[PDB]
Amino acid sequence: AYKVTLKTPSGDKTIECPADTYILDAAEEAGLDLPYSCRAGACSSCAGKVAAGTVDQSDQSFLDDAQMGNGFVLTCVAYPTSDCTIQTHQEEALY
Amino acid sequence: MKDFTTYLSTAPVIATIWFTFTAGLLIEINRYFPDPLVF
Amino acid sequence: GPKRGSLVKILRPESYWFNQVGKVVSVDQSGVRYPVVVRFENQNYAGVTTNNYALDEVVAA
Amino acid sequence: GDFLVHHAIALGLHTTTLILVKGALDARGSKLMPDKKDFGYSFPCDGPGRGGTCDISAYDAFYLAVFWMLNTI
Amino acid sequence: KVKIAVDRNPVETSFEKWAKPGHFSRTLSKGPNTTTWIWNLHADAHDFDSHTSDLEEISRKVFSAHFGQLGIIFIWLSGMYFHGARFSNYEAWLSDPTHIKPSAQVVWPIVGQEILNGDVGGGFQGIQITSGFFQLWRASGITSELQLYTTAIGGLVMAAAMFFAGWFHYHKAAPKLEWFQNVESMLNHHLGGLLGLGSLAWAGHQIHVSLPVNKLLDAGVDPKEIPLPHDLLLNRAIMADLYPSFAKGIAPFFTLNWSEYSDFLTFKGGLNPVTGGLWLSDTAHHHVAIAVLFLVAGHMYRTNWGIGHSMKEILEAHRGPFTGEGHVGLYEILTTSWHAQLAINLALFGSLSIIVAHHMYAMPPYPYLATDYGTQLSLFTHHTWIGGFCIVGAGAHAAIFMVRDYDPTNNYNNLLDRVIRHRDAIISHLNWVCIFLGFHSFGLYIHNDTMSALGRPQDMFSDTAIQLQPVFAQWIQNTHFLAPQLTAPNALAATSLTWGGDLVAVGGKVAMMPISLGTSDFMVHHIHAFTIHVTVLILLKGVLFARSSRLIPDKANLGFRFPCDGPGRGGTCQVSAWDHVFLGLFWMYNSLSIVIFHFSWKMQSDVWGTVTGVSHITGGNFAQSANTINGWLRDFLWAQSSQVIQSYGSALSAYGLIFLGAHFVWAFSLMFLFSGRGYWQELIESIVWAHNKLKVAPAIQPRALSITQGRAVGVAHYLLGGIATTWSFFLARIISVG
Amino acid sequence: WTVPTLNPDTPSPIFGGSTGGLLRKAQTEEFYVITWEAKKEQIFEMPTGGAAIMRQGPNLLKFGKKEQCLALTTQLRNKFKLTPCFYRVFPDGKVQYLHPADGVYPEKVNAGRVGANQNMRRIGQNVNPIKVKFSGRMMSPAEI
Amino acid sequence: DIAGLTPCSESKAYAKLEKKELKTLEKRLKQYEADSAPAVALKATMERTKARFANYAKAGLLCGNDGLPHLIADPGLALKYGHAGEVFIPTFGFLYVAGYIGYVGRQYLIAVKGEAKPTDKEIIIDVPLATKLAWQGAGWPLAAVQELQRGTLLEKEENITVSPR
Amino acid sequence: AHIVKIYDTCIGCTQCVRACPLDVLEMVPWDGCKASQMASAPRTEDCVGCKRCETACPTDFLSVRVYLGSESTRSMGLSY
Ligand code: CLA
Ligand SMILES: CC1=C(C/C=C(\C)CCC[C@H](C)CCC[C@H](C)CCCC(C)C)C(=O)c2ccccc2C1=O
Ligand code: SF4
Ligand code: SF4
Ligand code: FES
Repeated sequence: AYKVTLKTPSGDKTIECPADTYILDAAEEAGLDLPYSCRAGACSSCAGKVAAGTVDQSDQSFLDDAQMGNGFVLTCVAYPTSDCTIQTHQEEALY
Repeated sequence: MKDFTTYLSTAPVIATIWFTFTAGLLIEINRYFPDPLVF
Repeated sequence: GPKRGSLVKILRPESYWFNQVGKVVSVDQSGVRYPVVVRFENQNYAGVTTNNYALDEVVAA
Repeated sequence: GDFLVHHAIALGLHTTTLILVKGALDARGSKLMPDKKDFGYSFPCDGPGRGGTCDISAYDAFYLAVFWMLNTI
Repeated sequence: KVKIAVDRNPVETSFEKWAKPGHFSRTLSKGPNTTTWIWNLHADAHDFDSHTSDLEEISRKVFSAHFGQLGIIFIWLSGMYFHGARFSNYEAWLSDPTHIKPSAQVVWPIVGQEILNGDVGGGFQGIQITSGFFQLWRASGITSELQLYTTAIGGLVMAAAMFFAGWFHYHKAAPKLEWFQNVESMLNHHLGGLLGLGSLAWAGHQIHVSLPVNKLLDAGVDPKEIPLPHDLLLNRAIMADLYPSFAKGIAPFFTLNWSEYSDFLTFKGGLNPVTGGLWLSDTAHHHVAIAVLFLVAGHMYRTNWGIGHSMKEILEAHRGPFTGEGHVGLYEILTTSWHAQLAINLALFGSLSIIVAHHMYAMPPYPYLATDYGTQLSLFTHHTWIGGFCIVGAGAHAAIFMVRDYDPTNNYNNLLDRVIRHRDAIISHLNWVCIFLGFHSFGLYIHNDTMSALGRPQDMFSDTAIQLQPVFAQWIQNTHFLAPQLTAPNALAATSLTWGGDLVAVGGKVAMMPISLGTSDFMVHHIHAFTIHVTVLILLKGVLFARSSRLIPDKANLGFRFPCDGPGRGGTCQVSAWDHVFLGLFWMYNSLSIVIFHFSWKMQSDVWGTVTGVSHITGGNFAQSANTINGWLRDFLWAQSSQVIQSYGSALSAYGLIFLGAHFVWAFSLMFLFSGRGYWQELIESIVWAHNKLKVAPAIQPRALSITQGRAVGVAHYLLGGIATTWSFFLARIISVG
Repeated sequence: WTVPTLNPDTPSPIFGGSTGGLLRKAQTEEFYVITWEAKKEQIFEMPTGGAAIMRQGPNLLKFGKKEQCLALTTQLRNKFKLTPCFYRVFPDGKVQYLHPADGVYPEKVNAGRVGANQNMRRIGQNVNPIKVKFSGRMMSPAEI
Repeated sequence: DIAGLTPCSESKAYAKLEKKELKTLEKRLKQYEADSAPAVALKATMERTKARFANYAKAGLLCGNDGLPHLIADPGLALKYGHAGEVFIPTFGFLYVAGYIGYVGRQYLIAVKGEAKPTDKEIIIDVPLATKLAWQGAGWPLAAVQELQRGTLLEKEENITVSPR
Repeated sequence: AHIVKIYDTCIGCTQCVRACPLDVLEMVPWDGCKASQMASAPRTEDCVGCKRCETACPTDFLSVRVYLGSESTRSMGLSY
C-alpha cells in the first residue's frame, strides 16, 4: 500500500491506500470525511493538490493537463502510484 | 519474437489467415472436382 | 445496508444497468436519499460505470 | 420465375411489417428513451446527444416504411 | 545558415506497440469497450497533428509516410512491367500495332472466367488493356520483353530501397525542424536539379535511344532486326548515318552552330502521319527546352551566400494601397502549417492533371495512339477524375488548417483579414451569379425540348434554330490556324489539326481532324461553367465560415468534423465544413460526369470513325440531338446502351455484369444517405436483447455509427456505384464500336 | 454589492470594423452592450469574427443577441480573468445591463438564490399524458 | 412425369441446347491450330460440357420444355420418385455444418465469457482452445439435445428488458 | 418557450450550468445532495434548447431535462 499524507483543514493525516483503491475511498474507510458529490471523475468537488508523489487518475474527465501538471487531482478516481502528499479541500484553489 | 507472436494473435490478421485457408480449400476443391451439382 | 464490494442486482427501471447486477462500492450513513454506491463493468450509453442508488433500487444479488 | 417472384413478395411484406411494428410498438418508450410518449407521435429528434438521436419517432419509422412499401408494390 | 541537422537513433524498433492497438493516440490506447473504438482508431491512425504536438516529429512521420508511398508506387509499376513481360502479346503488337489489341492480363481456366480470355490478335488470349503500355513502350522503343523483365526487377529493388529509407529516417536518423525549414534551399534544389535533370536525361535517352529505334520502326525494319541501344551508343557511325550532324559529334554545339543539329531538333508540329504520334525530334526539342529552363531556374534564392533572394522580403515588399499590410506574415504562416502547403499542392496538382488530359487528347504523342479511341477516352476520364478529387481534397485540408492552425494575433490587417471582413458580400455575389448561370444554361435545353414536344422547333435554340455561336472560340481557332504565317515564321504546322486544316489517317481510323463549335457546344460549355461555379460556391462557404457564423459565433470550438449542435434554435443539422466538402464531392461528381458525357458524344459524332469520307461513329447526330435533352438521352445513352446490354456470352460480358453490380451498390448507398443512427441504435438494442436472450452478447458494446461516419460510408458507396456504372458502360461500348 | 449602471461614453476597443455587424433588430427590438475594464491593452478576437484590441480599463461593445456577449464573457473570463457586466438595452434607451448580472457569478452557490423550475422529485415519477388530455393547450406531463 | 415434367434424359430440348452449346464451341474453336493452347482449352471445354450433360442425364432429372432441370420440393414426392439426391441430402448436410459452426461459436463464446478480459479475448483469440473446441464440436447435436433435456441451453427471464416490456 | 426541469438526482456538479451557453441555469443552496447545491433555471425564456446542459449532467437520468416549446425570436437565436 502507499502512505498518503493528507494535508487537510484539520491537520495532516497519513493513511495507507492500496494501489487498487481510490484515494477518496481509502480516506472514507479510514474514517475521514472529504468532499465529494458525483464520484465519477466529472466535477471538482473532490479536488486535492498533489504536493509530492504520483497518482493515476486516468479515468478522470474534468481536469485539463495544466491543472494536473500543477498537482490537481480528483480524489474520487485517483489511485496512488507512490507514497504521496495531497492537500485536500482544494476545489476553491482550482477556481 | 514474443511481440511478433502477439502481433499475429491480433484479431484482423487471424480473420485474414482463416479466410485465406478456407478459400484456398474450396478453390482447390473445385479444381480437382469440377462441376458439382448433386449429392 | 449492504457491504462495500458486495454484489447487488439493480432494480431502478430508468437505470442503464436495470435488471442487472452491480458492485456496492459503499453506502453512505448520512441522510442521502440514495446512499448505495455501485460500480459496473459495462458502461452506459454515457460511458459511466457507477451510479448512486437508494436501498430499495438494489438487492444483494 | 413465378416461384421466385412470389418469394420476393413475401419477403417485402415481411420487411414492411417488421419496420412498421417496430416503430408502432416502441412508441411508448425505449431503452434509449423510456419516456418516448412524452414527445407525442411526432417530435423531430432528441438531437445528437447520447451518440446521436436520428429518426427516432415512430412517425419517422412509418416515414421509412413508406419506401419499402413502394418497392414491394 | 543552411546545413544538415539530424537526430540519431530517435525511435527504436520493436513489435511491442505492434501488439498494442491505439498506442499512437491517448484515448484509443485505452482499448475498446464499444464498437466505434475500432472505427475511430482507424480514422485517426494518420492524423499526426492529433498524435502529438511536435512539429518536427510530425514532419518526420509524414516524411517516412511519403517514403512508404513511393515504395507502394514502385511495387505497382514493377508488377505492371512484370505482367507485361510475362503475360502479354506486346511483341506481336510491335510487329503489328495496327491489328493487334494490347492485352496483358490472362485468367485461369476455371468455372467460367476463362471465356473472358478473348481474341485480341496474334493468337493471344487475354483482356485488352486500355492503359496504352504498348504505345508507351514503342515510343520509348522497348523491343524485347526481356527489357520489361529487367525493368520490373529494378522496380522491386527500388521499392525495397525506399521502404528501408523510410525505416532508417524514422528510427535511425531523423532530421531536425530547422533542416525541414530551410525552404529556399529546398526550392532551389528541387526547381533546378529534379526537373531540369530529369527532363535532360529523358531527352538524352530520347536522342540516343528512342529516336533512332523509333525512326527505324517507322522505317519498317523488323523489331528484332534493329541493333541494340548500347551498340548504337558505341557506334557513332550509324548515328551519323541517321543524322550526319553526329559525324561532327559535339564540337558544333561548342561552336554555337545549333543550326546543323536541326536534323533532330525540328519544329514541324503536327503528328507523324504514318504513325499518328508527335514528331520525336520535336518532342526531344521540347524536353531539352524544359530542361534548360528548369536548370537556369533552380538558382533563384539565397542559401549560404550573399547572392540570392528572400521570399519573405519580396512578399513583404509586394503591398498595394487598397490592401493594407499586403503580403506580410504569409511567410510565417506557410512556414508553420502542413495543411496549408498540402491544400495548395493538391489544388495545383488536380488542375495540372486536368490540363494533362486535355493536351494529351489534343495532340497525342504516342505511336498509333489516336487510333486507340478507347485508350484515349479511358486515360482522359481517369485523369480528369483524379484531378477533381485532388481539388476537393485541397479544399478539405485548407478548411482543416483554418480550423486548427489559424491565429488572428499574427495576421492583423492582411488580405486574409479583409477577406474575413467582407466575406458576406463576397459569398452573396457568388450566390447570385451561380443562380443566374443555372437558370439560363438549364432553361436553354429545357425550352428546346419544350418547343420540340410542342412541335415548334422553329422556336428552339439550335445551330439551325435561334443560334448562339461561340464566335470567340471559332475566331481564336482560326487565329491559331493562321498564327504560324507571321506570329510563328519558323513553324511548319499548327500544334493541332483542330485549329483547322486537313485530316490525318492511320489505318482508316480517324486519327485527328479539325473540330467546329456550334451553339450546342456553346450551351454545354456554359453548363460546365455553371456547375463548376456551384462547386466553388459550396467549398468557399465551408472554408469561410468554418470557424464562425452569425448563427454559430463559436464554430471554431466544435472541431473540424462534428455532427451538429443539436436540434435547438431550429436545428443545427449538417453545419461543419466537413459537411460542406461532403456536399462539394456531390456537386463535383455531377460536374465531371456531365463533362465526360460531352466529351464522349462529341468525339463519337464529329471526330472519330473510319475514313474511306468520314464514317463517323454516330454520324454527327450530336450536332442536332444535343440541343434537346430528349435527343441526349435517346440518341446518346439509349443508343450506345446496346453494346453493354447485349454483351453477354462474350468476353466483355463482365462489363454488363459490373454495370448491374454498380447499379446495385449505388442504390445500396442510399440507405445510409437517408437513415438515422438513432433508429439504428434502437434496432441494435432490440437485437442485443435477442442475443442476450441466448447468452450470446459480445463484450464490445455494439454501437450505431456517428452521424459523420454514416454520411461518409453512404457517400463513398454512392460515388463508387456511379463511377463504376459509367466506367463499365464506356468500356463495353468503345471496345465494341471502336 | 449593488447593480451597476451603464455609461454610454466608454472608449470602445480597437477594431477595424467588420461586416458581421448589427442589423435592423438593434434599432427595432433591443440590443445588448458589454462592459468590462481590462488591466492592460491587448489584442483579442471578435466572436462575430475579427481581431480587435482592447484598451486599458474601460472598454465597451454592443451586440444584438445574448450568445455573442456570453461567449465573449467566457473568452475574457477564461483567458484574461475579467469580470464584465453586460446589460440589456432597447431602442427606448432603457438599459438592464443584465446577462449574468446577479451580484457574483452563478457557477458558485450563493445565499439568496431561490430555486426555480426545480421538480423536487425524481423524473420517473411523472404521470402518463393520458391525464394531461383535454387541457387548454398542448401541455407535457412534466409540466406538472 | 411429375407436373408433366419429362426427364431431360428423355427431353429433346436438352440434347438440342447441348448440341447448340457444342456448336458455339466448335465455332470459336475453328479459328486456331490444333496444338494451340486455346484450341486444346476449347476442346477440354467441350469435353466438360458433354460430361456434365451425361451426368445430368444419368441423374434422371426432370427437365421441361426448356430441357432445363427443375427441382422438386416434397419429401414424399422426392422419395417416391427417387429425387432426394437433389434437395434432401444437400439441406441435411447444410444444417449439419451450420449447427456445428454455431454451436462451436457459442462454445468459445461461453469459454471466453468465463474470463476476466472479455474484450481482450474478443480481440485476441485462444488458438489452442479454439482448436480443441473445433475438434470436439462434432458432437454438437447430441450435446445440444442433452442440454435441452436438462433445459440448460436457454437464458432465464433475467435479461434486460425495455421499460414498457 | 422551451421547458427545462430539475430532478432530485442533481449532484450539483454544475456541469449543466457550466454548459448552458445562454446562462439559463444557475446553482442554488440545497440539502438533497452532498454538494448541498441544486441546479436552477430562472432564465428559461432564453434557453434555445441547445441542451448542452443535458449533455453535461452526469446524472443517471439527466438531473435536468429540456423540453422544446413555442418559438420567440430569442428562442430561435435570431440576431435579425
Ligand atoms: C412445407 C410444407 C409442405 C407442403 C406444402 C407439402 C406438400 C406435399 N406433401 Mg408433404 N411433407 C412436408 C412438407 C410439406 N409437404 C414435410 C416437411 C414432410 C416430412 C415429414 C413431408 C412429408 C410428406 C410425405 C411423406 C408425403 C408428402 C406428400 C406431399 C404432397 C401431397 C400431400 C400434401 O398435400 O401434403 C400437404 C403438406 C403438408 C400437410 C405439410 C406438412 C407435412 C407433414 C409433416 C407430412 C405430410 C404427409 C402427407 C399428408 C402424405 C400424403 C400422402 C398421399 C399419397 C395421401 C404435397 C406436394 C405426399 C406425396 O408425395 O404426394 C405425392 C407424401 O406421400 N409430404
Ligand atoms: C445499416 C446502418 C447502421 C447499422 C450498421 C452498422 C452499425 C454497421 C455494421 C458493420 C458490421 C457488420 C459490424 C461489425 C462486425 C464485426 C467485425 C464482427 C465480426 C464479423 C465477421 C464477419 C468478420 C447504422 O448504424 C447507421 C448509422 C448511421 C447512418 C446509417 C446507418 C446504417 O445505414
Ligand atoms: S437547453 Fe441549451 S440554453 Fe438551455 S440549459 Fe441546455 S444548453 Fe443551456
Ligand atoms: S444537472 Fe448534472 S451537472 Fe448540472 S448541477 Fe445537476 S448534477 Fe450537476
Ligand atoms: S466527486 Fe466529482 S469528480 Fe470526484
